[PDB]
Amino acid sequence: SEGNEGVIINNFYSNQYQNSIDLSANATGSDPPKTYGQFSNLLSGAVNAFSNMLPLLA
Amino acid sequence: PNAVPYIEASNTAVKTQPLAVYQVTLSCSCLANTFLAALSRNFAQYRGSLVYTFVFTGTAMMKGKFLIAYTPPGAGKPTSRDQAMQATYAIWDLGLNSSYSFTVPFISPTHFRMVGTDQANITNVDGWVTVWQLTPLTYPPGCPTSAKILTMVSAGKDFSLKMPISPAPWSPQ
Amino acid sequence: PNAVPYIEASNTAVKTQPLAVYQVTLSCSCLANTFLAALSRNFAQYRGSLVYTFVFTGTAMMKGKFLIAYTPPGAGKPTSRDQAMQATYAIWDLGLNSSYSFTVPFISPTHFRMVGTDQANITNVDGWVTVWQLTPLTYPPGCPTSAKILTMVSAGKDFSLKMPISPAPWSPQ
Amino acid sequence: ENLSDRVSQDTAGNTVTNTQSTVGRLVGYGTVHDGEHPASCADTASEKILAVERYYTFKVNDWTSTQKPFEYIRIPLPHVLSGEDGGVFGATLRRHYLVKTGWRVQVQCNASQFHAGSLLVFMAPEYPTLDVFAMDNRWSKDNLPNGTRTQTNRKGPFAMDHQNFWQWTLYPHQFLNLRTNTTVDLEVPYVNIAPTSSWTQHASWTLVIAVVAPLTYSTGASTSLDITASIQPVRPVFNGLRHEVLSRQ
Amino acid sequence: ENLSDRVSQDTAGNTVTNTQSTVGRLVGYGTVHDGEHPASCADTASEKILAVERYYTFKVNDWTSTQKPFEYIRIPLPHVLSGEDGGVFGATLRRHYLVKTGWRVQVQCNASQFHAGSLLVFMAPEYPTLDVFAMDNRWSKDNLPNGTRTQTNRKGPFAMDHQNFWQWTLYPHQFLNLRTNTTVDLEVPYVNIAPTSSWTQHASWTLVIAVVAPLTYSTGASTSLDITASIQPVRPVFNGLRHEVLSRQ
Amino acid sequence: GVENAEKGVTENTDATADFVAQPVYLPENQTKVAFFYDRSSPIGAFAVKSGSLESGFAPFSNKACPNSVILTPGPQFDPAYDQLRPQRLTEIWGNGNEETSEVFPLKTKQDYSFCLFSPFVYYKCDLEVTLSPHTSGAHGLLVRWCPTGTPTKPTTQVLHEVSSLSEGRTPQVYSAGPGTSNQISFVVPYNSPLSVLPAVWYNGHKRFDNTGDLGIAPNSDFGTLFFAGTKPDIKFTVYLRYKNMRVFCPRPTVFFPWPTSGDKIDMT
Amino acid sequence: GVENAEKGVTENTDATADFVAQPVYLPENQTKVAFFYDRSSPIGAFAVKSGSLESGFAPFSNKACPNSVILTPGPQFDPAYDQLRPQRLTEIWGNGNEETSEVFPLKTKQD
Amino acid sequence: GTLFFAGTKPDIKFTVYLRYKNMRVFCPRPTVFFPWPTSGDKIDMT
Repeated sequence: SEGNEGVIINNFYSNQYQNSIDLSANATGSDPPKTYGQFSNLLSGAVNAFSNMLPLLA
Repeated sequence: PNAVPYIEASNTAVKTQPLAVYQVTLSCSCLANTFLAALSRNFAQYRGSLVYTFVFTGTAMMKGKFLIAYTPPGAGKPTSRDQAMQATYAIWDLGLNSSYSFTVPFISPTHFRMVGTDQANITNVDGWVTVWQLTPLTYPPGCPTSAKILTMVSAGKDFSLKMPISPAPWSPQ
Repeated sequence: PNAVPYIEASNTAVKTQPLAVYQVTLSCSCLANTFLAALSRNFAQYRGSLVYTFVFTGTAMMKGKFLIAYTPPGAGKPTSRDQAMQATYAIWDLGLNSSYSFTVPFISPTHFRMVGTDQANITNVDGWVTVWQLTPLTYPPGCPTSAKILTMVSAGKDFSLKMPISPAPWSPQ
Repeated sequence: ENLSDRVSQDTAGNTVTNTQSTVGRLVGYGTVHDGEHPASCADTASEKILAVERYYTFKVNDWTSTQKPFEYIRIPLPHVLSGEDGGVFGATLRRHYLVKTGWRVQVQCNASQFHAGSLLVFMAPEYPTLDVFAMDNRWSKDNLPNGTRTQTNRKGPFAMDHQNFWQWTLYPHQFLNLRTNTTVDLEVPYVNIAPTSSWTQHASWTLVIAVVAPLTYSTGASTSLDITASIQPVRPVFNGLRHEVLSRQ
Repeated sequence: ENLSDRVSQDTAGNTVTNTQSTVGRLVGYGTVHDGEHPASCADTASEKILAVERYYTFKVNDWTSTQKPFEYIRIPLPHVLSGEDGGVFGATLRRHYLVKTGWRVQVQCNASQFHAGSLLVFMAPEYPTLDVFAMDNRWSKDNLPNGTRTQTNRKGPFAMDHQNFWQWTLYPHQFLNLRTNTTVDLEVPYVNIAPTSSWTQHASWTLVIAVVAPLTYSTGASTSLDITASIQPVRPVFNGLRHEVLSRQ
Repeated sequence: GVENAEKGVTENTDATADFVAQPVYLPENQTKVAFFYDRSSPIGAFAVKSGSLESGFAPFSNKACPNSVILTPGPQFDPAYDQLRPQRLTEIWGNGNEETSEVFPLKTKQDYSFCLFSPFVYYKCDLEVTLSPHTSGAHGLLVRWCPTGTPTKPTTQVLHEVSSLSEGRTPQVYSAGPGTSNQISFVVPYNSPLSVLPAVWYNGHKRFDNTGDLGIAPNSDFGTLFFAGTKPDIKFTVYLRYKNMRVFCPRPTVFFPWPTSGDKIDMT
Repeated sequence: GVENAEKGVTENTDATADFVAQPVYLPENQTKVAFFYDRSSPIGAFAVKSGSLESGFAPFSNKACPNSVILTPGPQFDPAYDQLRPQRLTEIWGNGNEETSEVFPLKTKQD
Repeated sequence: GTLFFAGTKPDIKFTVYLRYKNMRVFCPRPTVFFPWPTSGDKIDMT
């Protein structure tokens, strides 16, 4: 059930603050999101296709 | 405390001699200056994958194979490559590609692990990463007989940290 | 204070001799260590059924009958099986089935009854559960002439408790 | 003699238990170990080893006329099966860091229709055992009911290893009453402070055998009743494979 | 340095092998061990133990300038992995009567572009090993090619443990040619006189390492090349569970 | 009703089974676990050291009225090191330690009520803490709360003239003014790395070395509290309140002494 | 996983790349930057001069406990001019200034 | 900016605390050096 609290008013602090956050873990693991934000260093020119090419060795 | 960013491979494979032994603790004096460790020291617990990256810096003419293992706790640290080989490990072959990224899997009874040590953690901590030579560094005439392997650490995509606190204050000097 | 979890049936039925007499009070020193009593001591009042369970532990070869009675207060505790038999009672016959569950009905002027006693409760309390032999324990040759009957207590589906408080502090030693 | 809806068998690998006088299997907490992987481990578990999911049978002790009420014997798990008597279970267990398992037990003891007495068999999580997690050696009434306190702690009320045996039936249990049965069958699920256990330093469950109504009989009746047990790990799941523990002892 | 469609990894449990100079995996007889139960056993097998299906890596020996053509080293299976170095494989193996398995091997040896020489690595069913089924200790050309005959058998033409090494390539094999590769990868299915094996007295498969073109190099080049191997049991299936073999040795 | 208790389970009845009666049920909600522990109870009296408001913290106790407290309902302290940082214990220490001594009042710090009645093996909850100064005059109190398993040696003063408790980004609370009500209240989250906490005993060691000492599971508390303040002579009581309590696996409670007297008890 | 760190960027993995494993992600928000710095931390102790409530202000410090403060997390003060208006510094000053001295508690004011 | 103080208890000192509201940071860079434990293979606290 619930405890000993019987106030009519909506809790002034939201729940994620008033209480701990119950989480549940699934047995088989979970995939991290793909990206944690948009910060990134980028590697360009990695590959090919296009230059002063095919004078270039085989 | 004469820290260098690398380990040295030799022309001899002693199964009894690790090239490196790191404790898997975000408190290892080994990690003390990595961003991982500096970041982590402001939180109470962590979870997830740790990534040890090795960059071979020797000659192109050299050749060799390493056995990198992660040993969970319980039976103490392995004392020979033969015991390490009984745990999680990978064989790193030298060739065109310069580095090797070894991920130590989060193996733990609790969902999270404490970041920092209170006192020092024994024979505990969460196990060990040991690096061994499988085959010796081999080379042709006219080439040095040892090479430096750069060692770095990072978080895996799995890695999480929780509850911000403050480490014990220190002075870099 | 040399508590044992059982009562002993004998090979004699004295209508004048109860095998046990329990006061129906969640304070009986008799119940002092039952979960019922330990639970109950944190509340002010109770209501509902109390269940006294008897497990026969004698030989399979033994036979016997018990008269278990509940006497409400008002006229004092019964002094012979003949007086007990005038109140609420059950006859327990020994046979294939090992135990007997006796429920003392909540008979009271008030909707609820106080859990604990302030002082000691006289000749009061809420009456008594008395156990008597109807017929003696009978047996064949080669068998012991007395047996132990395990005694337990629990709440009935009826049972309720209200108003959480704290008992007087104590030390188990 | 023993009958009908009381005649029961339990097959475990190449192991099978039979009783002709059961009273049913008490499943504690009303659930069984599901054999599911611990969500705290990234490594895939080694599970479903047939050679491991069977009954290990050995002797507990001897029940005599002398035992007093509430004297008991403790069997710490998984520890008791971590040695040589643990077979492939033990062998696998000693090379893994972590184990997650349920237990299925049967304790046995016969007498006759002319004997009287009863045992209480229960299984309890975090029950206080010997330091070294070994089966008790002899019956004892040791440190009941207030726990073990320090020598000097003259006035201390009690210690945290207290055990009020008057309430031992709060634990999943069954009675081995000589007039009624010869066997007791219990099963418990996995319960612990964490999703899997570092069994090495924690005996999370204890099988306890206690006398509640002392052994009685007339002359010529059997005089000492042996007590044996069959223990089976229920869908154990291992993780964190490394070299052997070794000093297994 | 080593390249591209030559860079290859093989994951086994918590084990993974990498090479940067492969020539492919030779699958002998063109089939792999299916992991199917032996039809000669009524008992259900213990199979699919993750802790067992991985690579065991240890050292074979040292390749030197001195080895002559056709000198070899034998590694009897499953025997080599039946001890302490066999991990849970060994431990399970010692408590079962019978085992049915395939093998997946990788043998390793690096030199440089200034070294010359080649090894022949092959796997052979019923190859004649030491009595005691142990890995050879030193390189030998022992009892090639006519087998071992009795002392007195002065005029005997040959013995049944003959081995005409000129034809060793009839066996599933790959060459470890220093100018070409650093690793050799082989896999063999289950083959035997019966549907499963009483491994205790039979080493049905032998991994053989032989020199075919002796080691050559100029001064300052590495002088002794270590030879190591990674061996993995492929879907082993165990039957006939009993107590431990014990003298495991 | 005839029954067979050996099965380990017994059918529940009301007076209705054997006699001519009626069930007498009436609803109540005070027996729910959450409701029962959702009230404050004291764990002991504490003190602040002189001039701690402006200097390095150091373990210290006034009359076995220390400086810091571990947030846990279980025993802790050990009056023999009243001047050392407190620790969790596996037994409660009486008031005196020799025959002629007394059990009450206890010397160690604990939720005696919780100890006396916790019929469960494991529990989970949030902790509401109340600090109450034993004075109705002004009182200044600085509190530092450290999650379980984090640094608990708030010993180095880094800022000249500032308490070492008052350092960092670790939660610090401070009440001190002429118009305060002197008391402090707040609720802390559940920070053990453990899924659920041992309520009485934990049958395992601290290291895999089995340097044998069973009882307490590591990091199974709600953290440590450090105090600094201005009335080094006033003591304050610390109270715990279990917010949204959850318990698992019933188990026995503390033994109650046989009345080698009547056939009933009372109070005290 | 084989890689080439020279590129200046390294592919991130989980135990899943080289072994038989599973990802073990669980959400948390305490690592966001805003959340992390959105808590109070001290920068030092200050003092007021006698009768400043009714007279001209003047730089002054009590025990290297000055009168005014620059709002910045960086170092400032310079204990040598405890009686001068404070200034931002490029180094933190130890508690003492000679061998036998001590680093904590610091004399300058900073977060 | 700068803060100037005047008051009535010239003998009481006060602590000043900062709290960063809606922090935004750009370009990661290194943090302060931590001394090599010329001791163990781990640290602690203080």
